[PDB]
Order: sequence, then C-alpha cells, then structure tokens
Amino acid sequence: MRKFIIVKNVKVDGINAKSSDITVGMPPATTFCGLGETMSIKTGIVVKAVSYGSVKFEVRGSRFNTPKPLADGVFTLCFEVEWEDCAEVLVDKVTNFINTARIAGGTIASFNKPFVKVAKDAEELASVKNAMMPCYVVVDCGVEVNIFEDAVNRKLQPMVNGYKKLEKIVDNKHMRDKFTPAYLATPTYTMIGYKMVSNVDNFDQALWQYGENTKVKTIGGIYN
Amino acid sequence: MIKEMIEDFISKGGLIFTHSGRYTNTNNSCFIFNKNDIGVDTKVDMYTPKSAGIKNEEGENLWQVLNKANMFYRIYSGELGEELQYLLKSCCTAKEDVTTLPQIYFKNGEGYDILVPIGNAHNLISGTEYLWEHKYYNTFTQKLGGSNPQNCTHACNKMRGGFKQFNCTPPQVEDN
Repeated sequence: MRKFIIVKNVKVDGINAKSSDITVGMPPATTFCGLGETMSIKTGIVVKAVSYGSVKFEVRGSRFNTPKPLADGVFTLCFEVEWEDCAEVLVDKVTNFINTARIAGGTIASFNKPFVKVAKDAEELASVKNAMMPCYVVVDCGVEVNIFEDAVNRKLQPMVNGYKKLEKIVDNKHMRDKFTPAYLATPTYTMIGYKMVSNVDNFDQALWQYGENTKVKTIGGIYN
Repeated sequence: MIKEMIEDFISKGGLIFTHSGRYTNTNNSCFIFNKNDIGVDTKVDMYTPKSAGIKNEEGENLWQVLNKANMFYRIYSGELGEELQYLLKSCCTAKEDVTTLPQIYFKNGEGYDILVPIGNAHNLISGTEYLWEHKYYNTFTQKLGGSNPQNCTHACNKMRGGFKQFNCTPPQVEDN
C-alpha cells in the first residue's frame, strides 16, 4: 500500500515569485519538497514525496497594471506518506499544519479539507492521481544542452532543481546555526513541463523528493 | 593598453568574480571566483568603488573589454602573454560575506546542509545577451543596483536596461 494525503484548492497570497536571479513565477519543486519536509519535521508524519499542481496563478502586474516579484495562486497538493493509524488523525494533523504553513513566503488563506487516498497497485495509483483534478502538475524533462538553448529550442521552462556548493563558509559569525555544514551556493536548474494530472501516464514522474548532489527529482525519473 | 586598464583596476578595489550575493542585496559584497566555470565564452563580473574605471579610445572600461570577443578567457589562458595573465588572475580573489543573504536548510543523507545562495554573473550577462540575440520574449526584466547601480557592480552599472528572467508562469484551470 502507498498512502497519499491530498489537499485541494490551496489559496496562497503574497508568494515570492523570484526563485532565482533568472526565474520568476511558479515556486520550484524545492519549495514544495521543503514544505513536505517541514510538515514531517513538525508533525512527525513521514513524507516520502510530493506532487503539486497549478489551479490558478498570477504574478502581480502581469495581467493588469497597478520590487520583489510577488504573485498569488491556487494549488493542489498531494503528499505521499507512511501512516499506520486511522485516516482522521492524519487529516487533522495535516490540516493544523497547512493552516499555518507558508509557500515561498506566501500566506495560505484557504483550502479544502485534506483527504486520504490509498493505492494497492499501479492501477489504483490512477484513482489517486485523478483525485487531484483539476490541476496542472510539474514533470521533469531534463536538460539537453543548457537552460537557455533548451528554453529557445525545446520551448520548455527552466526551474530550480537544487544547488551547487561553491565554498564552505569558514567563519560562522552571522550564521544562525553554527554546527550544520554551511556553504555558499548557487541555483542549479532543470527543464520542466506542465501536464493535467489526469494525462500523466505514470504518477511517479510527478512525485518530487530530495536526492543526491543537493537536488530534487521525481521518483520515476524523466517524463515519457 | 589593456595592461594599463588592468593595472588601474588593481590600483583600486579591483575584484573579478563569477558569483556574488550583491545581485540579491545591494549592501552584500560577497564575491566568488569559480575556476571550474571558466570557459571560452564565460561572462565575468567586476567590482570597484563607484565602478571607477579608466576608459579606452572608444570609451570602454575594463569590464566592457574583458567581456568582448572572448578577451577574458584569452588573457586568462595566457594567449596574450604571462604578464597580463598574472595581473588579471591576481584580481580573481574570493570575499566571504553572508549578511543580508538567505540561509536555508537543504536535506542531505539523513541530515541537512545550510545553503547561502548567491547569483551567477554568466547567467545574467550571457543569458540576457543570448535571449536578446535569439529573440526570446517569454520573459520578465529586472534591474539590479537599486537606487545606485554605479556602486553595485560593473555589469549593473553598464547594463541599465535590466537583465532578463524566464517567465515561469504555469497554465491555469479555466473558470467555465
């Protein structure tokens, strides 16, 4: 059994649209993975992966006219979790976390009641996947040459996928945590595509998680 | 002539870098020179107080010269002689400053690392140039330097037209 908790229509206000010096818009998979990680940390619930879908999204000033690129949107979240208790307690915990959580600095103002979906095999995974509808999920398409030439030629979209460590911080004067290994780092990128979750063939290719070399990845790899 | 420009660059603050947190915050002044990144078409950034720089015949400063026709890599690799290579390489020193910069936790093997993100000069300079040359317009434009581009960075000082950013807006579910 694979367990998933789904939270529909998460309305977020005041998102920091700037994810890197050259990316403005949808918060990257690192942010949602970070959200799942924080929930596991403060809830104790084991989060294996996260799939996230765009329902609504608008960068302020991009549709009509009125500093730090700010946006507002509506997301649909799906956390893969390991949970051997009743669904209700799980749902309550997730509710209480999401109520006070933040996505890329953006306040959560509203969301549907979290519900649980279970999958015995890959075929029920489709029911799980379609429980998210309607929303556009992010799938990894990888880099062919580099993000600029890929953006021009493959007409895809760059997204922060992790970081490259440049140097180890030698003096921890202004470091809030003086024990955890700290590094000066710079964003790494991949190329992503959007798909209506119902049209995604293998759900594992939209389930994001942490991985080696300071990166986030999908469970099922590059999209097919 | 470029010898004179480089020596004038050295006589002042004179720092050549490929990564900096100054793109994030004006008052940061963290500079990193990643030697692995240096290739033939690598764009490089520079700092000196108020972008003070001796100008050549056509009115270009050292930053404009170095980022034109692979000049930086040609000097760096020694094509123009060992002396110029040395003088240029003496300015490629790192400075560590974490102030005003984000400190995030990124999950490692059952543990975590702390990351202090800084920006890439090449992606900004070469990226803007490249998206310009290939008429890519699915983009936003952001200006760096704050109220004083002059004291931010040489690239910021010259490229007042702003830098290009990928528009990473997703598709949306329709109302009806």
